[PDB]
Amino acid sequence: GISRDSRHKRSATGAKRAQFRKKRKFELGRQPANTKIGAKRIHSVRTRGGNKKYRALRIETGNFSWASEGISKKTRIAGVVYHPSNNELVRTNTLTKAAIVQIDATPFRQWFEAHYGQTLGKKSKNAERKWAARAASAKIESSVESQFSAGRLYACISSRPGQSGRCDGYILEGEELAFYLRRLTAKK
Amino acid sequence: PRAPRTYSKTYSTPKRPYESSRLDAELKLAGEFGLKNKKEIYRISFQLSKIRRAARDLLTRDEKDPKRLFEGNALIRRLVRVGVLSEDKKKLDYVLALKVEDFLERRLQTQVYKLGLAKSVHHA
Amino acid sequence: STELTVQSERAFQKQPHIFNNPKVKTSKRTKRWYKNAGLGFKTPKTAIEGSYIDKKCPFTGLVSIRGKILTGTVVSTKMHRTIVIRRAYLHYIPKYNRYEKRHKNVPVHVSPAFRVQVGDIVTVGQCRPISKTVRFNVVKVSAAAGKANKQFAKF
Amino acid sequence: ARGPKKHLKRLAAPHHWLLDKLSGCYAPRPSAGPHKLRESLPLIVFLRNRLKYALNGREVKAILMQRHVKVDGKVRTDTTYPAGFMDVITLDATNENFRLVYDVKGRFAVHRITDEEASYKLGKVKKVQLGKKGVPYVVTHDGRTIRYPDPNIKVNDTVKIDLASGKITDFIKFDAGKLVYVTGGRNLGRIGTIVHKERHDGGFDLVHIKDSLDNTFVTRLNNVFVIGEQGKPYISLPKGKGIKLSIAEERDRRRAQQGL
RNA sequence: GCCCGUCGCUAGUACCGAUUGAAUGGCUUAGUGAGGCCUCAGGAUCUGCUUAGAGAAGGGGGCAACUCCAUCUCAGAGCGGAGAAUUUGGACAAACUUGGUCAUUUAGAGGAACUAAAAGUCGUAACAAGGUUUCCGUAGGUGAACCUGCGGAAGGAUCAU
RNA sequence: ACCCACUCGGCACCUUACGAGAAAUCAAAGUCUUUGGGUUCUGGGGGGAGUAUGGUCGCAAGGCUGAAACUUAAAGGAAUUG
RNA sequence: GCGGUAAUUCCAGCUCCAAUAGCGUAUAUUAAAGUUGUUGCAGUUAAAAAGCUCGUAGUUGAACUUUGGGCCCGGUUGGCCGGUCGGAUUUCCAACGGGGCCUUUCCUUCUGGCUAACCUUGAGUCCUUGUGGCUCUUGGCGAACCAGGACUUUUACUUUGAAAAAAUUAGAGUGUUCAAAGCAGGCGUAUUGCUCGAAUAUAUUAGCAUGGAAUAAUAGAAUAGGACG
RNA sequence: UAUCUGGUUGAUCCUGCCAGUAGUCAUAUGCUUGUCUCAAAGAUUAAGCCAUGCAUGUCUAAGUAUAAGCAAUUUAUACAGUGAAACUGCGAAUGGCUCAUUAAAUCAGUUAUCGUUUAUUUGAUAGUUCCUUUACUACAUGGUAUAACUGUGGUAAUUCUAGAGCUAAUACAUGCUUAAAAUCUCGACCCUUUGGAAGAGAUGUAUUUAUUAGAUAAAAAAUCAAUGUCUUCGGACUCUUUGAUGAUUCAUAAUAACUUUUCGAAUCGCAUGGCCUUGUGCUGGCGAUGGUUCAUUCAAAUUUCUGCCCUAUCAACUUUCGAUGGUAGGAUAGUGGCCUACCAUGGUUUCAACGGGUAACGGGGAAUAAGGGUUCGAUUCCGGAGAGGGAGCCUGAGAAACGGCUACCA
RNA sequence: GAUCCGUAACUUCGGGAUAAGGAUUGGCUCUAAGGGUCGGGUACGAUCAACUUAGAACUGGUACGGACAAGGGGAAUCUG
Ligand SMILES: [Mg+2]
Ligand SMILES: [Mg+2]
Ligand SMILES: [Mg+2]
Ligand SMILES: [Mg+2]
Ligand SMILES: [Mg+2]
Ligand SMILES: [Mg+2]
Ligand SMILES: [Mg+2]
Ligand SMILES: [Mg+2]
Ligand SMILES: [Mg+2]
Ligand SMILES: [Mg+2]
Ligand SMILES: [Mg+2]
Ligand SMILES: [Mg+2]
Ligand SMILES: [Mg+2]
Ligand SMILES: [Mg+2]
Ligand SMILES: [Mg+2]
Ligand SMILES: [Mg+2]
Ligand SMILES: [Mg+2]
Ligand SMILES: [Mg+2]
Ligand SMILES: [Mg+2]
Ligand SMILES: [Mg+2]
Ligand SMILES: [Mg+2]
Ligand SMILES: [Mg+2]
Ligand SMILES: [Mg+2]
Ligand SMILES: [Mg+2]
Ligand SMILES: [Mg+2]
Ligand SMILES: [Mg+2]
Ligand SMILES: [Mg+2]
Ligand SMILES: [Mg+2]
Ligand SMILES: [Mg+2]
Ligand SMILES: [Mg+2]
Ligand SMILES: [Mg+2]
Ligand SMILES: [Mg+2]
Ligand SMILES: [Mg+2]
Ligand SMILES: [Mg+2]
Ligand SMILES: [Mg+2]
Ligand SMILES: [Mg+2]
Ligand SMILES: [Mg+2]
Ligand SMILES: [Mg+2]
Ligand SMILES: [Mg+2]
Ligand SMILES: [Mg+2]
Ligand SMILES: [Mg+2]
Ligand SMILES: [Mg+2]
Ligand SMILES: [Mg+2]
Ligand SMILES: [Mg+2]
Ligand SMILES: [Mg+2]
Ligand SMILES: [Mg+2]
Ligand SMILES: [Mg+2]
Ligand SMILES: [Mg+2]
Ligand SMILES: [Mg+2]
Repeated sequence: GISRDSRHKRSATGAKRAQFRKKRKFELGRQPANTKIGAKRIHSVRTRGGNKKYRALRIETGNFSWASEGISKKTRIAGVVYHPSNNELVRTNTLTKAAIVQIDATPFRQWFEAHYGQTLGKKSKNAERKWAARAASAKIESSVESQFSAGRLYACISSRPGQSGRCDGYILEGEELAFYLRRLTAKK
Repeated sequence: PRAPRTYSKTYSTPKRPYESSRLDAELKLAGEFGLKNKKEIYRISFQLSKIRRAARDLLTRDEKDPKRLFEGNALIRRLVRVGVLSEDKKKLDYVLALKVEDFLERRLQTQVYKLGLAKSVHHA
Repeated sequence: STELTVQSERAFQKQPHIFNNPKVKTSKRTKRWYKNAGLGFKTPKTAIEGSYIDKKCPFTGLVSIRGKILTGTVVSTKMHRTIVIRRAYLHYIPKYNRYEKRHKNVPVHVSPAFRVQVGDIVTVGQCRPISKTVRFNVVKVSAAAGKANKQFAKF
Repeated sequence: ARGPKKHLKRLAAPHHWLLDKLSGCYAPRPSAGPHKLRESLPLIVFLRNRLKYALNGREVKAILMQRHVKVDGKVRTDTTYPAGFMDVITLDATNENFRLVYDVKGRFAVHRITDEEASYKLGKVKKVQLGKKGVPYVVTHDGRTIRYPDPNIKVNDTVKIDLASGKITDFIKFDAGKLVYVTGGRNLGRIGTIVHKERHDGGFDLVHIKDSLDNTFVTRLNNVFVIGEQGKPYISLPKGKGIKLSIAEERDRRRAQQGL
């Protein structure tokens, strides 16, 4: 199988190293999940000492959390627009960590307009109190708010789908959002 | 897979193979105490040789050294016990000297004769 | 090494789990995290004052120093954010009852809280494996320039 | 080598067992348990080589299966069960009790104790942590884990234990001038009161020790076990009280009583 | 007296050498590529969930209306699971073919050394001013030792006008 | 220019030898079994042989580096008497 | 080196020698070998100083920087005594070591926690005419190391110690009938148990810990871009 | 336990080797051989090839018995004694053997995990599982589908097995449940304050992500946005809680969610007793096997410092097709060029790299005794590697296993 | 053909050499690097015009210097 040993691989002097012993099961590697979008398909893998790992292939939804807003929602994953490791991951809409995706915003909209009584873009007695006690801090942010019109939000994948079988992440904000916004248009 | 059974050889052999003086000196010792072997002389000389070595090394140490006092006295008290070492010279500068016959004289071979009971070393 | 550009990479560089809320307007624009390495090594000001990132930094980063602490003199600064040091020592050959000059080169990471040049004596301490070679991190500088400004022009 | 080693060759066996070279190939391999391999004393050694109660090993199984011997209050049917330092061995038949405790030579001594002393033990807390649901626990040298200990209890402090229940009835802090049993090194078995401790951040704290002949010596902290207050232990000490006479002194003593 | 070389006999060892010579061993290009594993498909059969019918059962509690849970049995329909042969693409990669490379060996007409070796043939080179002092370096020449030219050394046959 | 005395540094000779060496002899070849100031280089019985082989320098002649198998009880140095 | 006709070496007989349940031979290795030389070789003529000088790596490298004097404390041998029922400690003496002081004298350093020790003394005194002697709290020791902050020119060498498998080695104890071994065993009421053991040493380079500050390096303050506050 | 002797000459003193001499846990061979104890032994050459037999299996009162088995007695008409076969569980990764490869590898002493996995032993550890929450969910306990067996068969041939008919579980596959409390979100209403409220849902553990708490370097203040407890309604907040390490984003906890939802006992043996409202109600003794999380123990994997034999007739080597470092990912139990993508041009060397040789496994150690040394270690212990040669993999806690499988080569 | 890799004896050091021996090559769709010109007080902006070279996806009955075009190579002897 794939071997993770250093026993191949010339020494720092550049010297060629003879074969000592054989491939051991414990220095083993395995093949990439190369997980894609839609129609959930997950295969467990038996790892060292019992211990399942969940190799995802084809995930359609994940759990994405708005950091500044202190909430998390489950949304469809629309697509992959940016990846720092390799472009082919984006071309093929492959889900891995640090991938920049686009998700839903309809669940994130619903909660907001319910929580702040505001409605991004462009009656009950108790609710009125809450909304009034709130806002002043309903100000969101420019680059994040203008995205709801699209009905899609930029977010970064914080999980490892070929490992946990989860594709999870966080909405892009602030400086970090700025960074990927620039990258997006200055290549497009 | 067992612990090795340890062993050692009890004799040493003279380098100069033919030395007429040593040979004569050897035969007499045998002919006296009634030994069948030159090895029975060789053995004693080897035992004596290791004793003198221990003694030698102990002497190089400072007087009243803990190792020297302990081990030195033991050597002395062992030697005295069997009757090789005289009571008068107990301090191990004489164990450095000693000599072969002092050991030979203590063999049950000889004691049985020295006491009568035999009236020959060979009858012994 | 670094030398500005900060965000220069393809991936956005950030300290993990250190979060600055955009709703709340702060004056430093970035919340920075750092620790003290231990064993009485001063965590240099440039690490706290700095804008750099370096997840391999013993003061600002995700590694930890434990095990051997060694010193050596800097024989190369060429590779970015890592150096190579020579450690001399004399090896005893009993038969001749004398010694011979020997040396080893030890590759070690250097945070850009430090400005290192060749010739400086430097103190390093052991790491989890950082790279293929580097097993150590630079934790203090015992030299400075080795008298660089004393090389100056005519009187 | 593909997995756990299940055998122990003689001569690879810890020396303080005092087994003989010949008369066999292997030695009993201490089972997994409360104490580390190299520092334990399996029941088969104790019921045979120490107490001479059995001849065969096959008879040591015979004795055990009848639930005679019991360790720290429970029955312990394991032939190779790893009984360690501070443990309490009890024969209800013969009405005998035992606490495993070291020699001056660094060996486990045959040591008879009272009926009531056999109802408690001591252990050194090797760590104290915060467990799940916020419940703090301590762990002692024999592998006991005890929930809800005293907040003042810290690492290296010895602890007195009920044995009829898992509870701690008292504890002793690690301070200058506390009675100490040395477990480790070539000073193993000596008893010295703790002069002072060296710090050395980054590893292996040294601990300075003096018995009363007014003799001094040093071991690593890990090898120090606090047993009490000066002159007063919390358990009954074996004869010789860890004084370590010199080879001459022993020779003098042994030959001091020659009288028939 | 000693003694040098060519030339001749017997025996032995290593060398050079057409054969683009031979053998073993370790790596390896390029081409071909088994197998298990991962993966896109596949669906022998063999059932799950869901929807409706027809024939009986069991009652939440009523004089007629009203009505739940599990279980078996056949026309028919919506949305998933297992799963053999087979099969796509992959990493891993034995092995085969043809080459290259390194290491260790090795045959051979013939050529040309050395030794055993002391002697035999031809001469007399050295040792005596060895009968042309010897010897070094270089050069050319001669059956063979060796001769001769240029420049050295004395270890000369001269410590001396 | 020459004479006398001194003093540095020269090329050498004379007499001694405390000392050294197998001796011939040697103010170093001395201050070494009472064995250590610093440092460079070479040799390890005689032949085989400065040969074979590879590398390298050269126009060439050749230079530098440089083995082995096998053989053999001597080869050799200084001195004494013939 | 023997044997070519009286062979002290062959083939035997006789006799004799050496080792002896063992003794010969072949091959290797070690000692002899100061013929591999650190200890410890040799190089004029015996084997061996490069034709000559330059020269990097390597090895090596003059002298000088707290010495000298004063005071105190307590150790271990050995003497002359023995007080005592083989060993004992005081005072007299030397002798050889350890610690700490004051001499212009960093001991990293402040901020408290601590104090063991006297410049102390608050009383006096068991008792030899008294500085022989220690219990004893109210002005007045830092370092003895705790712990928090703030910082520290680098090495070599040496000391002591921790951490250290067993078997092997050296070696104590023990009469396996001796011995090579083994780790046993030794005492009784030998009718219902008593009991000593299973030591110690070596373990060297490196790493860790501690004492030393000679020897030998390293760094500093000269375009002052110095030092303290 | 600090020794020399023979051989160059006519004789002499040297130089110098050859020869002699002694030991070998050093092999072989020759001759000779009576007793006691002790007892190595197909390593060397061929990690060459193998006939035959044997070397791994395992049951307690306590998982599964309708043997058309035995035994019958002894209370047993569900079972109950003993017990083939088979299922289930566990072991077969230990042991034993060999020394081929291997030269910074292994190995040794010394380190590290704040860089991971760990069957087992030992000690701890679980009141939460259903559902728009009155006509209700099997809990006095839910589902089949199979071996052994019976019967019909195939093949020269094997520890080959096909078709048909049965039946078990601690196998397979499902699935109920239990106190109190508090904090959170919603909010029907009522009434305007300074605002408060009935009752509706959510909250075991594990998984994945984001956020937050986890103070301490010695002391005090003003103001904004929220919003906590106590009113003597201008206002105050007074005591306010802190674990470990040299060092952490540590242990631990809290918020919003996530999951083809981990675990939370449909199990077994002995005993059978209390207690009244007589329901075969409701309780209840000892200990077995399980079970998640943590600890412990047995381990494992990586890992720091320093240390190897001969060689220059090997001086430069390393990036072909990763060489040295950076960022991100992927993969792993996990660190790491372990792999990939992007970027850069690095890494080692006369203090000998790189290459070559080794009739090389490393070590504890062995032989030789003035000392310094020299030579040896296949081989009773430790570590490593292998199972004709390569590669690959299933099972599992643990194997890249060979008395396991698959393929190629021989 | 062309691009890339790789290339022995021997030598007058110029050669031998296209030595030998190998891989690749269509279509389509993208990415990157390579330039001109004008105003700047005594860092950049604005505009226009060119096929080259490398890298990456997709695609086909594995084809692609698709016709045309276009060296067989190696070891020796004699000989100039
Ligand atoms: Mg794949
Ligand atoms: Mg670089
Ligand atoms: Mg066991
Ligand atoms: Mg041919
Ligand atoms: Mg020759
Ligand atoms: Mg002549
Ligand atoms: Mg003549
Ligand atoms: Mg002449
Ligand atoms: Mg003279
Ligand atoms: Mg005769
Ligand atoms: Mg005769
Ligand atoms: Mg002999
Ligand atoms: Mg010396
Ligand atoms: Mg010599
Ligand atoms: Mg000459
Ligand atoms: Mg000469
Ligand atoms: Mg000269
Ligand atoms: Mg030269
Ligand atoms: Mg000097
Ligand atoms: Mg030491
Ligand atoms: Mg002669
Ligand atoms: Mg003669
Ligand atoms: Mg004559
Ligand atoms: Mg000889
Ligand atoms: Mg063999
Ligand atoms: Mg063997
Ligand atoms: Mg075989
Ligand atoms: Mg039955
Ligand atoms: Mg094994
Ligand atoms: Mg079924
Ligand atoms: Mg805290
Ligand atoms: Mg009842
Ligand atoms: Mg060179
Ligand atoms: Mg990287
Ligand atoms: Mg490069
Ligand atoms: Mg070399
Ligand atoms: Mg080998
Ligand atoms: Mg070995
Ligand atoms: Mg060896
Ligand atoms: Mg071998
Ligand atoms: Mg092969
Ligand atoms: Mg295998
Ligand atoms: Mg087999
Ligand atoms: Mg096996
Ligand atoms: Mg050609
Ligand atoms: Mg193409
Ligand atoms: Mg352009
Ligand atoms: Mg022709
Ligand atoms: Mg022509």
